[PDB]
Amino acid sequence: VPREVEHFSRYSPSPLSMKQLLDFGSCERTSFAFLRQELPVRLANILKEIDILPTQLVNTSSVQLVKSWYIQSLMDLVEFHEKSPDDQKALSDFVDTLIKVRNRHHNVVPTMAQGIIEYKDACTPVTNQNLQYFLDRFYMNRISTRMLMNQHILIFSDSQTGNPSHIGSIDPNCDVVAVVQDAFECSRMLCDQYYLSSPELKLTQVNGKFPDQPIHIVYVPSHLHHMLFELFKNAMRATVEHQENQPSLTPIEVIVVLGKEDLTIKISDRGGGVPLRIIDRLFSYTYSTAPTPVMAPLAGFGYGLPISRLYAKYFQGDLNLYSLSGYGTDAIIYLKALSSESIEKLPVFNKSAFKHYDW
Amino acid sequence: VPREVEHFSRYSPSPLSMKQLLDFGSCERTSFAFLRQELPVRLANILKEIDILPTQLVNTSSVQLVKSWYIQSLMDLVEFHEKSPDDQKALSDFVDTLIKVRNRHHNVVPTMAQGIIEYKDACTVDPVTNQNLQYFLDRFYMNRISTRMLMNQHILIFSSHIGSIDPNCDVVAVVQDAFECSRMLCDQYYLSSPELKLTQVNGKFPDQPIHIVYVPSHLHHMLFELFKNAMRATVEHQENQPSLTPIEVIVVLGKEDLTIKISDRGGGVPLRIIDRLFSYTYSTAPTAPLAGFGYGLPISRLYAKYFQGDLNLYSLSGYGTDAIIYLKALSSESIEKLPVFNKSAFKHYQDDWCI
Ligand SMILES: Nc1ncnc2c1ncn2[C@@H]1O[C@H](COP(=O)(O)OP(=O)(O)O)[C@@H](O)[C@H]1O
Ligand SMILES: Nc1ncnc2c1ncn2[C@@H]1O[C@H](COP(=O)(O)OP(=O)(O)O)[C@@H](O)[C@H]1O
Ligand SMILES: [Mg+2]
Ligand SMILES: [Mg+2]
Repeated sequence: VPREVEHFSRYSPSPLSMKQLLDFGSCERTSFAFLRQELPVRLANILKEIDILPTQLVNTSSVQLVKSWYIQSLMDLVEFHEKSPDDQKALSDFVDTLIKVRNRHHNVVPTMAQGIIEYKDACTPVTNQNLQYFLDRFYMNRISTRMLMNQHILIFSDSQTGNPSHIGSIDPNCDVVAVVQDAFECSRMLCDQYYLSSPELKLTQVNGKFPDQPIHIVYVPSHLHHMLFELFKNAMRATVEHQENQPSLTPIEVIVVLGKEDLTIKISDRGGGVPLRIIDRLFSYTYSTAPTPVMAPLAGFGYGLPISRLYAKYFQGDLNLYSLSGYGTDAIIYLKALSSESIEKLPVFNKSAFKHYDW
Repeated sequence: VPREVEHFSRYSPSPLSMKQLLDFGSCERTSFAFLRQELPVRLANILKEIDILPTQLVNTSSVQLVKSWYIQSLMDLVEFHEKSPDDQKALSDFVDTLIKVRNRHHNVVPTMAQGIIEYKDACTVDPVTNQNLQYFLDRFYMNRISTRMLMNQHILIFSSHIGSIDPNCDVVAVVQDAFECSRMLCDQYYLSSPELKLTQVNGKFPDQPIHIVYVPSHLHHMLFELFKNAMRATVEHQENQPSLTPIEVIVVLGKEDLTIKISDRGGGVPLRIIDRLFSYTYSTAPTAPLAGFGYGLPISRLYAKYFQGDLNLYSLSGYGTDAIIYLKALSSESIEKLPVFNKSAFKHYQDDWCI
């Protein structure tokens, strides 16, 4: 294990709020001084956990690649530790470095998943509670490093400027309903290619906080779109498959509610539901009632739920599923409505994480 | 720490399924032999647990009462260990003893709740002690639910339904009844109440009435409490309105589960606060009103969990709330969920993500 990994893994990650991230964008030098230290810390924390995995998983070519990428990215970043933030060439080189790290890490999620599959096909995955624990942490860690680097790149690079209306990747006036409708349409296009029919959307909105106004919050619309798209793929598959005997499809019903503290989105289907017994299983990485695909897939890799939940929890939200077996399912996303309360939820490698590994 | 309590606490509770209770309910000697052993075991297990509680709690006159009642009952029941199952008189006497016990235990829940209120009002309670008090009270009340269930069944059978078990519990009729009980209370107190909009779906046997094996009084309790809650939230959030949004309920029978969802538009609850709702004591009402005691949610969820179902609440803050009960549909899977005083419970009485 390189000395740099051992060192930087001694620190805890420092979580930021969305409010603070929205302020990257209101000093380059301060964001450089922070990130040059924080990205190594977060890479080093997760690399210590990678080292603890089962030998037969850690030795897959896929995990060895992710480890080699993470270690290179840490080194790339530690090379900036001697530079002055007043050094304008250093700042420029730093943006180019984050662009290289971002491009290098582009296929981390699939690569890790692939390794997880080889392991499964050769040894164990859904009944291994340490692997479930690891993957929530690893993938949350990836969400958080990609969020921080992208914020710096999209505000400070010459060439990658993101949506002119966003601050980095954050929309300070995120049109929640419009994101719902867009993710619904994305899901619908895929569902049509699998079934030649898809349910319609019936949507209702309640602005409890500012009555009769458009619902907006400060949010990262790519993360919100991901959660909704995944829950809609699941609702559409459930609905079509359960109603294949019927002349028409029940709509998917969505309600979006803005209250004082929370933004809540409930997605209700008449897709026949799930036994309460298996609800927890559903949020297990790789768990799916569909065959694992080889390769435009609607279902079967078993990532939609646990990953969508990570996105909701990342800024102190949550995602829950309540089902009525024999009828249908309610999926519910909760997001904090205040940017000052939307604080990164980060894994830390410490005694208590290590130990993790009457009625 | 009497001897008999230490002795019987060494056994672990023997959980029964609802099917067992039907099958042994449709031989009095067998029930007698079973219960004169099993009741002392359950009483001794919870007694040993009472002893682990904080001193200022255990020494309230309330907890001292409960402890003397439970000890006295264990002793009354241990006295039948010297009698014969084939003995018709001992059989009669045992039923009478179970009636005494039931009478003696009649005020256990308010006496325990009184003990807790006193302690929390009087004493500083650190986070960990509070957590332990929740864990203890869930276990203590579950243990009472279970002993009352066993003793009632022997009393009703030996002194259509099999004791307190209905083998064709008309789920919807219990819903309607629990709704009307709540409604009467609501009308009397707020002068108005929401209507019920009820839907049912038999996924297991389409278009047939929904019946499972259940204990209707337990189902009634859970529904009555959840409806009180939904009615108060509706009326209070809609206090400036010409009329009230109904409370909508759907009853669904699937293969493994019976599910009942109760939906209100009484304004919801922030996610922050949802877990706190289930704390014994916790109420947004001041100290007849529908609310105040802060027992509806935790106690309903014990009834639900007792035979391996569950009770969950999810809310859209600013809009309204859904409460959901899940019951097992198969009587063989409806098995008592019982606390046991073992080294793992003991450890439970005794950070990897950043804050
Ligand atoms: N709305 C729903 N209705 C019924 N079953 C669902 C629903 N959402 C998810 N599921 C079940 O949970 C499983 C896992 O979902 P997910 O993690 O999205 O993986 P995948 O879609 O690849 O199966 C699904 O395969 C399905 O069995
Ligand atoms: N349907 C609901 N809508 C809004 N708040 C609710 C609802 N159900 C319960 N609550 C909150 O949970 C609290 C506790 O409920 P409970 O444990 O039933 O005690 P109590 O009814 O005596 O307050 C209530 O005081 C209320 O604040
Ligand atoms: Mg999916
Ligand atoms: Mg109540």
